[PDB]
Amino acid sequence: AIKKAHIEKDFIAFCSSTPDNVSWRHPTMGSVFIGRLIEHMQEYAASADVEEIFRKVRFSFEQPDGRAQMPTTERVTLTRAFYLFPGH
Amino acid sequence: AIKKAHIEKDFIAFCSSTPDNVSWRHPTMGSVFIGRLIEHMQEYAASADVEEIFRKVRFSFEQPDGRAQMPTTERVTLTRAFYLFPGH
Amino acid sequence: TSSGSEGNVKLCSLEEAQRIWKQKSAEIYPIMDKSSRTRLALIICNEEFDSIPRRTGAEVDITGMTMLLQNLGYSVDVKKNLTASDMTTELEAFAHRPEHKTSDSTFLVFMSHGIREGICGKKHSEQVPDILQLNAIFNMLNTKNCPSLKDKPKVIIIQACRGDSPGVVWFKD
Amino acid sequence: TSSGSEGNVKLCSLEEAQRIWKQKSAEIYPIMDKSSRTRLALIICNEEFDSIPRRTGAEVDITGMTMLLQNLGYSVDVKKNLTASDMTTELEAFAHRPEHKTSDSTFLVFMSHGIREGICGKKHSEQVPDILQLNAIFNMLNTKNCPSLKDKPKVIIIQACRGDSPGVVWFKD
Repeated sequence: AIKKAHIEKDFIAFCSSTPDNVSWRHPTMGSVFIGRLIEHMQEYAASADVEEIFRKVRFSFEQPDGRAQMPTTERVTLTRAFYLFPGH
Repeated sequence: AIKKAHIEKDFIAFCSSTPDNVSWRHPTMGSVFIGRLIEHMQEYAASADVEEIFRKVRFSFEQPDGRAQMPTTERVTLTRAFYLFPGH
Repeated sequence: TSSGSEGNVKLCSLEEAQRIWKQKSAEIYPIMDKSSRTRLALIICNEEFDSIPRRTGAEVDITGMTMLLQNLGYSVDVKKNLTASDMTTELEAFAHRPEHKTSDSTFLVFMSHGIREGICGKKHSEQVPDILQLNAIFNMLNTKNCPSLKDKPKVIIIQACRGDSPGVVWFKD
Repeated sequence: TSSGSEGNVKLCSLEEAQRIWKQKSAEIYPIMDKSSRTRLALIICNEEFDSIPRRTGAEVDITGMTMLLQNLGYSVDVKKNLTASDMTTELEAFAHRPEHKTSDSTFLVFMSHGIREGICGKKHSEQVPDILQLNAIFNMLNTKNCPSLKDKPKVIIIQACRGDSPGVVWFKD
């Protein structure tokens, strides 16, 4: 027997800036968003779901400087919390 | 003195379905997404932030029927949790 | 009791409100004193269209959302049967309202027919499109065009199709 | 210690793992037994371009993400300097990989130059565009085109400009 399923579900996209706007990359230190995401994943994967970690990453960018960017979570169809449970 | 601020921040959009896909409206009961959102806001505004309530709304749509839709959170730049604190 | 200003919305107690401030640190949006704050919400609902079918039952959605947003502490402006041009103008007018300066957040609700490109206005047809893009809504409420809501949550709710597809695929159990 | 498979990632203890299951009910994504699961991740990073400047420092991003995703339990496929057509093909190939059937989730990472329309391929110029839209990424990994990841989290990470603007506005303190 055939059953219906949602065509699009359980997605989350995380972009380096808001639409129309630039994202920054240090020529020797790497991309600012990538390095900030790694730092936050390393710290918070054990205790927080990915949606929350992405919020924390956005918060870290709150105070603008000469090179400002605001990471954006897009097209979210996660119906549950996604914990990585690192070590398991 | 002038200070720099992010052009786009502290936004959250919640759409009734995923891109390319229809949203349903009962001719006497009203829109399915609207009524489900109200129900969930009434129940969970006291205890959960809006991003979480929107997740719960998505979860309620998980089991498809003859009229299926999957609400989608879009372009999120909330840097903090947004609690309504109803009654306050 | 539902006789109060919050109606059917379950209330957050004083014990709960302090528990939230201990569970998470300085990462919640601050709320303004209930006595002095002037929270605004806007509902744009299109029911009567020129070329596309009548959105029967929309009045239930307006009643529900209006009462909900009032319960949460928002003064609700309701605008009906507008073109994309009218919607833009109304949204610009909303971003200039002085009450936002003494508000801590806002809610925008859009309810209409819709396509992949955006939200359908009053005069919309395939021959002559009348579409408000979601991109425009964000632009009109951002820090540049609405400095009064800087650092404050802006919640956008959209009821509309985003295309023609049923949104389903088959699998065998 | 960072000598283990998880490297610099702080570990979730057995006490923590059960506390999460008590804090929230049946609303967490289930994870598969560590012994049998085959988690996959894909990184597409463009550094060497035909017409647009060289993305110096991209190698630090590849190293960082690759090690991160491995630490979280993902087998990481890294593909470099691809056109939009090559990216599509590579993404289709990734959605057909049989390991997804015995995986509980996936991660997709895109790193390149970008415009408002999407992600720039190897051959991109203003004269002849070579753009992968985010819409296409979702379509290629959805339940229709990737049934193996039905009900499973799909995380997409994009490093790229989304336009020319600095993303800032002035205000007086």
